[PDB]
Amino acid sequence: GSYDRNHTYIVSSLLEEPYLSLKQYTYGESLVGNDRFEGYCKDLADMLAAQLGIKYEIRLVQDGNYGAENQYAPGGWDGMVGELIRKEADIAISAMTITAERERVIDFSKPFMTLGISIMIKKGTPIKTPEDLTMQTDVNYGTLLYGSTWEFFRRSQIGLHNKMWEYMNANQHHSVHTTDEGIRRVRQSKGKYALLVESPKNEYVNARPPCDTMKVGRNIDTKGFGVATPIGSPLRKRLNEAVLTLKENGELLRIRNKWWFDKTEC
Ligand SMILES: N[C@@H](CCC(=O)O)C(=O)O
Repeated sequence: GSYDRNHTYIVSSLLEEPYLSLKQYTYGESLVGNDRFEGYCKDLADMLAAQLGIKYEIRLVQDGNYGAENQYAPGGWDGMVGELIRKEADIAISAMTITAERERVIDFSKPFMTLGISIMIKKGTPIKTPEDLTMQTDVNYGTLLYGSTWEFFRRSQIGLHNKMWEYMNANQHHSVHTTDEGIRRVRQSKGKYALLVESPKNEYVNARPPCDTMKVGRNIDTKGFGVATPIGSPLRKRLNEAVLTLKENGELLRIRNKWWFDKTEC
C-alpha cells in the first residue's frame, strides 16, 4: 500500500516454451500487449500482479539473453540481468536461474520452481551418464552459451564437471545461442549430439511430439528459478511474499501441472 500502483511495471522476459511463448497466430485478428503471450511465466506474472494489485507490461529482453557477465555490456551484464541492473525493467519474470553470481547484482525471490542440469539425447544414443560423454568421441555435446549451465561447469570444483567444461570451452561451436537450436541439433544429428539442458525444459520437450528425445542420467545439480528485481526495488519484499503465498495455496502447483502434465502427448 506504500508503493505506486498507478505505474505500469515493466516485466522483462524471454520467449522459451513452455515458460513463455507467443499465442498461435490466427486469421484476421491481431493480438497486442500482454495478450500476445502465454505460458507458465505469463500465468505467474498475472497471479503476482494480482497479489500486489499492480498493472504490468511484458517487454521482451532486447538481446534475447538471460544474463551473463560481459566486458562489453553497460553495468557488466547482458540479458535480463543487465536490464534490471540498469533500471530498464522493474521485474524479470522468466526461467531465470538463481545463481550466487547473479545474487551479487540483482535480487531474487524464493524459488518458484526447482530444477537441475540434465542431459537430452536423441533416442538410441549410447549415453547414460555425464561420465559417458567424457569417455567417448562420436557424441559431441554442449549447452546454451554463457548461461547458468555454462557457468556451472566453468566454476564447479568436481573434476568431471571441469573436464566437461574444458571440452565445451574448447569446442564452443557445439554449444548454442538458443536452447531451441540445441534441441534441433539433438534431433537432427543422428545420435551424435547431446544437450546439457535444464530439467523442466528437457521434460517438456521429451513428453511432446515427435517423441524422439529423452533424458538420461540423474540431474547434475539442484537449484531454483526466481522472480528477479533490481536492488532497492520497493516491490522486493511483497514479491517474495506473493511467491510464498502462491506456493502455499497450490497455485504454483496448478500452473506447473497446466503447462507440463496437462500437455503430455507422448
Ligand atoms: N535458465 C538459464 C538458461 C538456460 C541454461 O543455462 O541452461 C539461465 O537463467 O541462465
